[PDB]
Amino acid sequence: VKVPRNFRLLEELEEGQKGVGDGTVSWGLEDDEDMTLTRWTGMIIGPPRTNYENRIYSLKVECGPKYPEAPPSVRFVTKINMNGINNSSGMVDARSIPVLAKWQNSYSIKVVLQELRRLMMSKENMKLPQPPEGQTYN
Amino acid sequence: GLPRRIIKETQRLLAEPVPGIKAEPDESNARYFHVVIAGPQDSPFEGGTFKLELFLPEEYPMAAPKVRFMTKIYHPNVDKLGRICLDILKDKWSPALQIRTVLLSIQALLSAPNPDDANDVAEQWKTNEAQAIETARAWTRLYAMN
Repeated sequence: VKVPRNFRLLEELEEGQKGVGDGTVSWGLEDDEDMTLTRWTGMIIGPPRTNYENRIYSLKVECGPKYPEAPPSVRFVTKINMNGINNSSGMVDARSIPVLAKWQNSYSIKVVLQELRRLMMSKENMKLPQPPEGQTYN
Repeated sequence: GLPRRIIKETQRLLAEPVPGIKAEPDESNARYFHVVIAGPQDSPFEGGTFKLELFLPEEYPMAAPKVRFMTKIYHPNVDKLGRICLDILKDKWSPALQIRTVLLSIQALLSAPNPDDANDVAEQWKTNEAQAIETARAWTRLYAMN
């Protein structure tokens, strides 16, 4: 069953308010009066036993007019050293993130954030030197 | 399979429309309807044309249709994202009801708003009706004419 954008994003709004069980990822509207439901905030808690452990990462997610047919745009506000994240802008390179590179219209903001969290868990990312805690991009 | 009930309701909407209401299925999505309701005569919304969207979820008709105002409107029953507070869209839905009932109910909500529920607009309508009506008229002029 295809859910059109304007109803899908209201579903994702209610799911984000409900949240996932353990708070390890979170999402919501940047402006809870944004009729276009376009700009969202995301939150990822750095996974344990990695150089991200315990750090709180804030993100910006944009669901454009053709979402969920087209993938959303994602940007880290909190500085993070991780494959696929530009080290001066925080923008996420879709080619580098499988859920975005192979986007399907059943995916969601939740799925994107969970995938990024799983990727910080990977051998390639988990030992990357990180910037001083708290830093952000210009 | 697409439920026969949805096919028959769609045919009925095309054959016998509700006066003052246009309702057409989306070319790409048989569960998705584009609706236009004319502002009722003598209401604060007179002269306006209001766009709504309607969606029949998986479990329709056991679950209610979902409906969203898309045009900015000032009304006790419509929140800032266009969600509609109407009992038959929540607690009081039943498969005895149908799309045409929902559309007629929303038109009726516009024609003669009843502010008892609870939100800032309903409160204004109760205790400062003149200002609420003027604001609804202003927003009709601003957002429901072009």
